[PDB]
Amino acid sequence: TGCMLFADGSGKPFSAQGDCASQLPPASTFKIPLALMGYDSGFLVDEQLPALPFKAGDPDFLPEWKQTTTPSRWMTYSVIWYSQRLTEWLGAARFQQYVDRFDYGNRDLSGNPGKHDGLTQAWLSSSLAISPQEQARFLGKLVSGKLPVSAQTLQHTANILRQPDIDGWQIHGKTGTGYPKLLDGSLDRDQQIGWFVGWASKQDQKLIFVHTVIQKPGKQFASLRAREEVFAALPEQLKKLV
Amino acid sequence: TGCMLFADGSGKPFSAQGDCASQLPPASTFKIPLALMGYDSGFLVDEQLPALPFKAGDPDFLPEWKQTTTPSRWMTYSVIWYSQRLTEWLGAARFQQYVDRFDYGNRDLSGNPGKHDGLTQAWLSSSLAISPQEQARFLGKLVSGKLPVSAQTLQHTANILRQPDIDGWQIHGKTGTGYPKLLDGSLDRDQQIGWFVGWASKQDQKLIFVHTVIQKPGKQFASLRAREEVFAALPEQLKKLV
Repeated sequence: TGCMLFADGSGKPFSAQGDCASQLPPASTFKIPLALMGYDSGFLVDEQLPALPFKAGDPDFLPEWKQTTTPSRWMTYSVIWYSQRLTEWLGAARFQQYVDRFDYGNRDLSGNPGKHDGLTQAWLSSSLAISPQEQARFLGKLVSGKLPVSAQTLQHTANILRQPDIDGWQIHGKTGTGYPKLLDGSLDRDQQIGWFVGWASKQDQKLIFVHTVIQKPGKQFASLRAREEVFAALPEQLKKLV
Repeated sequence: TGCMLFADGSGKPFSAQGDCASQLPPASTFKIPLALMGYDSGFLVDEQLPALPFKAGDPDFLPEWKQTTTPSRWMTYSVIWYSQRLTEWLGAARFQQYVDRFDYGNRDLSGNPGKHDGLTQAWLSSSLAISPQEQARFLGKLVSGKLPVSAQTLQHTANILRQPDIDGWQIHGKTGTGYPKLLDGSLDRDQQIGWFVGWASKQDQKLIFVHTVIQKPGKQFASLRAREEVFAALPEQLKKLV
């Protein structure tokens, strides 16, 4: 149920291979719509600011989460507590308004059943789910100026999301790792979902790309195998585009 | 023993307070002339490349040194093994040519006595020493286009060395932590030296700054008290400049 999708500027797919229509947890790729919310509302200033400190009681699953994070470091080490700091500040009403206006996947931010912690846990392998097709559509709106955000919100989001170049092409992307909410795809499987979503630009020309890796955990991180495979197969799509 | 120096565009000091003329180990601030050597020669490609891996046998004093380092990560966590990778690649002859043409402090790259390891250990509290005055003079040449490097070498160096802004001004800076000689042959006085060197910029207008903190070691580094003090005392100098 893995997938490699390549879409144009508008977000229209032209090459989709595998399970490109099934909805999956967005995991840390939801940091893309969050970077826009954060810059549009004013929570996030730029790439360096705000530098929020780690507090006792914040999730410390990865050692790189244990220090002061900036929006640049947030994107890099997928610091979940920095995303919760942003959402708690926005409020559940604004969060939902943004997720609705962004038309983000299933738009379900109710979270886990019972405990109504949707505000800080919706993207964390629960209520929210996006299909690789929908992700490309979303990415296509932010790259086309279709989302209700400013140029500088798009530029700050781009900067913190920037990846190594390919010739004259500017790569912007984000990795994500999540598990399907119990059985919301094809029964209990305990399979990792790797995500490598983003776009590539070279003046006028732009190209969206979405890739998923479905695997049993072991030796390689699902999302790092996704990032690798995109960088392998990208130059041909760029060449095809020119 | 400590010092707070503010210089103009050319590198000419206009305010110097404390020991601004004594030569001190440059420590990790030598990563500024190294970023220029690396970009001029072609060892360093940009801010993302090369992403060199950590190898068994490389100094692992700080945990942040233990992974794959890029030139952006090199500057931030002061990764010394990434500087040695660059110098080993340049050769001692080119290294010396650059240190001479840059007129960097005492220009002594002989290293520790007996050991012969000047190539990878010269700036690491040994042979090499620069005075806060000389540092400002050097910084003034790179900011004025006086050094024999390209515009893009200066821009890549600026990018990896960037800091949070102040009211429209662009801050570029580097922290350093070293130790002086106690006179016993080549000893270590245990008077930890903190450094915060760099420049501020708003269109035509530029301003160099050099600061040292001399203190007995503690839980945290002397250089973080230097960076803090520069950001406190900089807006007045910028206001004075306008």
